[PDB]
Amino acid sequence: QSVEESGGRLVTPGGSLTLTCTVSGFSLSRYNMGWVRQAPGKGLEWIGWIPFRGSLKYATWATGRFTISRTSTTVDLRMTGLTAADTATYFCVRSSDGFDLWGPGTLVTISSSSGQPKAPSVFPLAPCCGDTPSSTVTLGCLVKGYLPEPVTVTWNSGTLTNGVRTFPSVRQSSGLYSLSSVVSVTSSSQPVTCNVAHPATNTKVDKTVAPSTC
Amino acid sequence: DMTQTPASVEAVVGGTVTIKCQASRDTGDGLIWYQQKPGQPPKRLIYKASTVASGVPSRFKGRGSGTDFTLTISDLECADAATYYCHSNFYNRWTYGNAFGGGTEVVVKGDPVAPTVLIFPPAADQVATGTVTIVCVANKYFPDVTVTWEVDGTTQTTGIENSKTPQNSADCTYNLSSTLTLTSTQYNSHKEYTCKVTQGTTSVVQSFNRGDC
Amino acid sequence: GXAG
Repeated sequence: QSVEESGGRLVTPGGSLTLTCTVSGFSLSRYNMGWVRQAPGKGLEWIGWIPFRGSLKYATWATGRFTISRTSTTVDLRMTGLTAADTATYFCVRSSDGFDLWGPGTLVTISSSSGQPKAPSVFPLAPCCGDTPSSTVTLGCLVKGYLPEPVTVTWNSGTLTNGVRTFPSVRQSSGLYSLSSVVSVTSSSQPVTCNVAHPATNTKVDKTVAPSTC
Repeated sequence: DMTQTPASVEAVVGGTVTIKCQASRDTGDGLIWYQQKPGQPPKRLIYKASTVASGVPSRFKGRGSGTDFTLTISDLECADAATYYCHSNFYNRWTYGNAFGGGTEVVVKGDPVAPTVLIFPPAADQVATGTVTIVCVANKYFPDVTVTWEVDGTTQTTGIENSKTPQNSADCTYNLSSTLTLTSTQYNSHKEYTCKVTQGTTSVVQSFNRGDC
Repeated sequence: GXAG
């Protein structure tokens, strides 16, 4: 059984947004559900709880701006008056002695500077020519200047996972994000290619990274 | 509301910690603990204050009732490094600002290891954009480091962003990416770029000369 | 439920 959220995007300040939770493997008529959010670097924040019978319950701050409802196959979360204080990852949860199932989350981003979606630039990361050659080398990709989160990064179409370090993104003062990913490889994995995707702009970039030539 | 203490706690591999959850109103046995690793959704560990969820090891021991609960994690593993949250589910009895506690970060202390350090000059097509980003990576280290950037021997005070991976589930170590951003003009006006990663009385330094790459 |  599992749950999955959809609908996260950039939202203009003061705007509205409805998220949807789709379930799989159980019946919404026999299970309670809820919503939780988490701002970057902060704790879990309960939003509300929709029991399979009885009254909805909401966090006191959500009452009057957020509502939760059901169909036979989904639950939603309708948000109004969104500001940058509402920027977070939003999770739907199945509730049954606590939140036993969580979605992967969907991201709701309110731009302070009211930015629009912006595709990343992708740059290869390779060391300078170091005069002692090695059987292993660390290569990477820099994903710069995108909005909103997320991007995804894989290596060799997802077939190279061992030795991959994909760092948390960082938000620049401009409001844009950047992220780097590196991987340590022997020859068998080379040439290596980083696969970058930015769903908000329908961007997909594949960058083959070569070690510098000498 | 729900108050967790300590905010953070560090303990050795194989060790034991007890962290605390206090409810201002009685919440019976309606108390759930979750483990959350940075970048992942939470995982339910314990429900009904003391029942471990399926697949959870018995060294996660939830106790208490009413207004005071504890979670004791013994035989700590690097895989246990995470933030732990308590959660009251008495929605039909109390109103809540937040049904969760604020979280307790558990840091698992393995053996100290100095980083190996890599520096990546800007790719040739970066300079054309008018901005360049130099990337320094500190791999597989514990405990935390500080990063200094120097350009022709001058310490940089702006343009630096750092990002750190969570503790490694196998050996407890961190990895850190540090980026220095400069205009192309600034970058072409200097020669030596240096990243210095300091861990107490140890420093590991990596440099390149803009002419050589 | 959810009320002890």
